[PDB]
Amino acid sequence: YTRVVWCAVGPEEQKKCQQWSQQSGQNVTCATASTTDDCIVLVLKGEADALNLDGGYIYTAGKCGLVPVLAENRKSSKHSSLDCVLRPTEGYLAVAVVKKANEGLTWNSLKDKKSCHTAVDRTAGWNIPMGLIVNQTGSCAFDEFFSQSCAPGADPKSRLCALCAGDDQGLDKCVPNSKEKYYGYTGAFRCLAEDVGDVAFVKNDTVWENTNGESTADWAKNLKREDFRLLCLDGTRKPVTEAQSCHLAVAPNHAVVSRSDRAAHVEQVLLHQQALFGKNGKNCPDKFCLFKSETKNLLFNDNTECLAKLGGRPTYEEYLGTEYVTAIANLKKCSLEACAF
Ligand SMILES: CCCCCCCCCCC[C@@H](O)CC(=O)N[C@H]1[C@@H](OP(=O)(O)O)O[C@H](CO)[C@@H](O)[C@@H]1OC(=O)C[C@H](O)CCCCCCCCCCC
Ligand SMILES: *[C@@H]1O[C@H](CO)[C@@H](O[C@@H]2O[C@H](CO)[C@@H](O[C@@H]3O[C@H](CO)[C@@H](O)[C@H](O)[C@@H]3O)[C@H](O)[C@H]2NC(C)=O)[C@H](O)[C@H]1NC(C)=O
Ligand SMILES: *[C@@H]1O[C@H](CO)[C@@H](O[C@@H]2O[C@H](CO)[C@@H](O)[C@H](O)[C@H]2NC(C)=O)[C@H](O)[C@H]1NC(C)=O
Ligand SMILES: *[C@@H]1O[C@H](CO)[C@@H](O)[C@H](O)[C@H]1NC(C)=O
Ligand SMILES: [Fe+3]
Ligand SMILES: [Zn+2]
Ligand SMILES: [Zn+2]
Repeated sequence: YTRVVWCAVGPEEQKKCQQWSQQSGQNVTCATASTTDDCIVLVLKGEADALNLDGGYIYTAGKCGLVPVLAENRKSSKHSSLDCVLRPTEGYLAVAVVKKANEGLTWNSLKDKKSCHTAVDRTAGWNIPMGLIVNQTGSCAFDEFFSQSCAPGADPKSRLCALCAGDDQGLDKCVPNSKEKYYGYTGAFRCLAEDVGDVAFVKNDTVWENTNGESTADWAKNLKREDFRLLCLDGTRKPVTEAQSCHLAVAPNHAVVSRSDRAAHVEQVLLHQQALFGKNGKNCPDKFCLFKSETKNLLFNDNTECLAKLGGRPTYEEYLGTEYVTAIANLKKCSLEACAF
């Protein structure tokens, strides 16, 4: 009865999920959809139990009644006493990244430039940067700010998708799943690396994890951190080592969400699954590692140490934080208290 149906977004996550299922002895099975929004709908219908989501999607899911269950917790340095599962999350740093060689480009000269976003509706790749831009320009025409962009999830024929590349066949251009070459943290950063875009809206960790040999992938294996710069809100440019004083915002960690009535069961199963396939899991790396997918961040971000319990049994609003929730609310007024489905 404690069989948990995970929802994989796209064929690559589906593949990983199938392996997880096999190894879990069917304690976890898989449902697959083409987009995160579609997965959310599968959960709402009760045809899937849960999935890990970025804060922007948590907002969508929460408005529809879904709740936070456990949050991704990466490596920390503070509070090192507590066990990962009980350690409070620290959130991640949303940043705007450019090539150092692209001299003179600052936060204040982004207009008409080319941009790379993780996907529409995501925290670092969309909600934070576009919310800030809309705000500063006093215009809801965020589709006319950048000359061209790759913002997975937007209209494929629009300029917001002009830079997306689709899959190895050139198909699925701009789809919001790993099939799109420039999808997600890694895809958006690659979009910048290959100079397809002038700026990439990702998180701090993405830059470090795909530079100086941290990634063996063909497009990243030869990337050096010193060739990149972060754009601070005061118009200055800083080395990627100064993210703490040069970010667009602190984002709430991605987290697992499920229907309220399945929360308890999903939590129980996951806590047990990571004991087996997590960071120091009994069967990882020997049999299967839930938090690995060769930098592709499938199902979970690859830098996840463990899924941690949430203190205070927070509502989706409490988990995201009132400020972030309000920021999203305001941005969405551009394109009010009900489920978008
Ligand atoms: C522009 C950027 C500026 C920089 C800002 C810096 C902050 C960014 C961090 C992300 C924000 C988010 O984490 C805030 C948050 O979560 N707040 C708690 C709070 O909600 P608010 O809406 O913010 O009032 O109030 C709620 C109650 O009043 C409380 O529940 C909320 O949520 C939490 O605190 C959730 C937990 O912290 C989840 C993490 C695990 C911590 C506990 C350890 C586990 C042990 C539990 C054992 C059962
Ligand atoms: C874009 O600009 C809008 C408009 O200012 C921002 O929304 C505003 O956000 C602030 C801060 O979150 C809200 O202020 C208040 O917060 C305090 C708690 O500190 C609370 O006590 C007050 O009641 C109030 O909510 C302000 O209300 C809110 N304005 C509106 C109309 O909701 C938004 O944050 C900006 N977006 C980004 C990404 O910065
Ligand atoms: C930005 O993210 C990077 C990558 O996650 C962080 O670098 C890691 O820092 C941790 C300690 O916090 C070390 O355990 C790792 O060795 C680092 N990884 C790499 C590849 O360098 C960095 O600390 C983060 N910076 C900020 C400001 O949060
Ligand atoms: C599957 O879940 C059952 C239920 O308790 C548990 O006994 C078993 O150890 C689990 N097996 C795996 C490999 O997940
Ligand atoms: Fe995110
Ligand atoms: Zn800050
Ligand atoms: Zn509460």
